[PDB]
Amino acid sequence: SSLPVPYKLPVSLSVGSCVIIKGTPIHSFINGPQLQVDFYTDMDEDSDIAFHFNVRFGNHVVMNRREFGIWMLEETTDYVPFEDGKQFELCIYVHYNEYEIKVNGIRIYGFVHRIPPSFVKMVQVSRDISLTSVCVCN
Amino acid sequence: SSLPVPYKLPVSLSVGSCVIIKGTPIHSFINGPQLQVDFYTDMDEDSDIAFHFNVRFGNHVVMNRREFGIWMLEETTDYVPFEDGKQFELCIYVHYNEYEIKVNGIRIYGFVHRIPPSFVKMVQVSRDISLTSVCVCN
Ligand SMILES: OC[C@H]1O[C@@H](O[C@H]2[C@H](O)[C@@H](O)[C@H](O)O[C@@H]2CO)[C@H](O)[C@@H](O)[C@H]1O
Ligand SMILES: OC[C@H]1O[C@@H](O[C@H]2[C@H](O)[C@@H](O)[C@H](O)O[C@@H]2CO)[C@H](O)[C@@H](O)[C@H]1O
Repeated sequence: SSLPVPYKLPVSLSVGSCVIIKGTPIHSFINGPQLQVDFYTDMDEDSDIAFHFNVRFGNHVVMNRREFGIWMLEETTDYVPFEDGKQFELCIYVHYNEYEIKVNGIRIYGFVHRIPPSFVKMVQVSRDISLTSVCVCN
Repeated sequence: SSLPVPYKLPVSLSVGSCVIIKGTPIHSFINGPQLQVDFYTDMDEDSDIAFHFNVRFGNHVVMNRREFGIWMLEETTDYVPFEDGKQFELCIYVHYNEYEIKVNGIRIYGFVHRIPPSFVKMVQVSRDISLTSVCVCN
């Protein structure tokens, strides 16, 4: 891996920001690897989470937020167009109303803001991947 | 312009970070356009500057830092491989000892750190350009 995992990146996000994560699962899909991305409101990992994204590769995605320390109503999709063994590109685009999530150029979900994305101060990329690059673009 | 100018971007920089700025001068070179990039230590524009970069297109580049509110010893180079009228790509790579400055893929300078780049909290892109994108990569 080019970057350490878990990777904690201090960020400032605004409408129009894009978070681009490139990496490779470290296990084949029959071994149940996961990839997790958390949009934290502080560097402290017990702070609130505006957007939590966990992919069980070959299975499904779970998304949520944590508000006042409490996990809210979980959202899911079974659309996980990742390829076994290959590098992926995960793009999270900050729109005025939602985070748009794209996997290898394919839009899979739009997670609507329940707090403004300007409250996000750290992005954590974790679990069973090797990281090639993380970019934040405007 | 896709982004407002002056563009003030809150950033966190570490060794291995790359700041990629894409834009176009808004005047032809005979009209003396400039492009300026400041690596500020705070959002306040009177805070100290770890790295100041000002290109007089078709002319030369001036670089400096501002410490305790005082401009230090100015550095210059006449290597300014920008093209009149065209989009440029300006890459600033944070190495352990220096910022490496590339213009359209060409390394033109290495400005050595006099404070650690982790002290940079805002990047300001200013003067006579239209901005297409600013990316911070690791
Ligand atoms: O919702 C994401 C969030 O939930 C926790 O796991 C849930 C689990 O998804 C649910 O099926 C079960 O009923 O309650 C669990 C709460 O412990 C995770 O622990 C957390 O990491 C998040 O992934
Ligand atoms: O060194 C960059 C810094 O200097 C100021 O301009 C200098 C100028 O470059 C120098 O030739 C003259 O002798 O002193 C000036 C100080 O006022 C700029 O004002 C500042 O914006 C920076 O560009």
